[PDB]
Amino acid sequence: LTGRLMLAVGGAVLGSLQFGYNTGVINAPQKVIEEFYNQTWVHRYGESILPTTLTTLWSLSVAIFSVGGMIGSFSVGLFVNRFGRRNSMLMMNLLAFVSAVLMGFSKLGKSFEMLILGRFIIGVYCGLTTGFVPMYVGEVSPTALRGALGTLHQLGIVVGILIAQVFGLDSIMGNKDLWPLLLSIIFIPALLQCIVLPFCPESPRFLLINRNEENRAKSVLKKLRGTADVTHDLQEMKEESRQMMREKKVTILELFRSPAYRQPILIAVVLQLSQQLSGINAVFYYSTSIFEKAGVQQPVYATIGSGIVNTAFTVVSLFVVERAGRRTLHLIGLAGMAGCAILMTIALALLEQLPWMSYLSIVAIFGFVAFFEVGPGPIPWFIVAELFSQGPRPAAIAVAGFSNWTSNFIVGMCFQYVEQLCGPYVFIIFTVLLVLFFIFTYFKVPET
Ligand SMILES: CCCCCCCCCO[C@@H]1O[C@H](CO)[C@@H](O)[C@H](O)[C@H]1O
Ligand SMILES: CCCCCCCCCO[C@@H]1O[C@H](CO)[C@@H](O)[C@H](O)[C@H]1O
Ligand SMILES: [Cl-]
Repeated sequence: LTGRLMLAVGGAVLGSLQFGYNTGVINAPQKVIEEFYNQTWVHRYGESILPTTLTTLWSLSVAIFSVGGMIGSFSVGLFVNRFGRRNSMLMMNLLAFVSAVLMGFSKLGKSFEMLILGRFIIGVYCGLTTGFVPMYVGEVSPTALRGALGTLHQLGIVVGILIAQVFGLDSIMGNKDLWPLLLSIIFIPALLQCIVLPFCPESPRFLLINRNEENRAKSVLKKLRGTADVTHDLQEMKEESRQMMREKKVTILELFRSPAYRQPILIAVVLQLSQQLSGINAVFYYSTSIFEKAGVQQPVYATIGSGIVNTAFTVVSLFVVERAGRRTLHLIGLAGMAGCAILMTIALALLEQLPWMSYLSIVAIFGFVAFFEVGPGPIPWFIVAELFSQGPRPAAIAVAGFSNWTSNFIVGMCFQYVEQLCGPYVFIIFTVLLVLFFIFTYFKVPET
């Protein structure tokens, strides 16, 4: 709208791009980084790395990111209310630069420890970012536009996944020599945000409420909203303030202890479990590895195809979530992912008998990814926001986010263990989970 509003949102969702890039960058170059792990292991000890050790060490490098994300999401409120939304985003680029350097120089340092540490730290940054950007974009934008502009967060997530995937081709940075730059290149969005943010406005909601500077809030609203009559924005921020002061902010402990909040927080947690325990990130962490075992032509291209499908259905989901009930779209998603995970299993199990089953795995994953963005992707966050009023809602989101990261960790840390143990029957484990989550949602989850 305004122009200065574009700059503020644009500089904010760079971190959304960061969130997606760091999510799906470790997929395509698994084999070349695993080779480095082995090359390091023989350099230190003289023997080749054990295959199960390489599985654990590489799983940890993928998963330690989620351990960091749980901590950062948990620390969002600490930073956002003390330093502001804009200054916290600026400040936290320190985390991105520290992580780019640890991962960028891990090969020079011959240290998978550095890489794992960098993965942990860039995790903390992303858990903080996925709290910062929605708040800032939501508080900086007009009321009529704050809904549409909010979608740029998840748009930047999926676009950044796609960029990391494309950058993972052997033809560019996804190879033996340039994979440290592939992990390290996040400093370019980071440096770019450090330059833009000092020119972005602080949140008017933050200046008016958290710091009690009405006149500075008014001045920022004047720049964000070109017209001089910003009293409607001021009154709404005051009207939202009075409504937010009507309820006492429930703590996490109170949420679990109160029989009035024990059931709604159950629906919210299980719905976050249903998003990650669907195995969505088996795809975005390991699709290149699983496509290779599926005999796919060129796995990295099939991976990129999933990220293209992921972006297309994220864009498609934005126009469908407000045209159907949360309950229906979540079950449709869980059901589609269940069938695609079945097709994935029959293709994996009939590959030795039929070579063209490699193409069926590409179709299974494309639809597995497609059904996710329409249901299990966004909907767990819709119900939790509509299950709770302003009083308990912050604590409920914090608990939801901790359930998300925790089950993300489980998949990314354990998928390869149950892969070398179940073979072509790994995705039935996801079908069994999806089906349980399906009957749970059919019985326990109300429609909002
Ligand atoms: C480079 C590391 C990250 C730096 C982030 C902290 C910036 C500290 C200064 O903040 C600014 O102080 C002014 C004077 O009090 C306020 O007018 C303004 O609202 C506030 O934004
Ligand atoms: C302020 C926005 C609130 C609604 C957000 C809706 C979009 C949620 C998308 O889910 C994300 O999908 C990625 C793959 O696409 C996964 O890798 C990631 O683990 C998962 O969390
Ligand atoms: Cl701010």
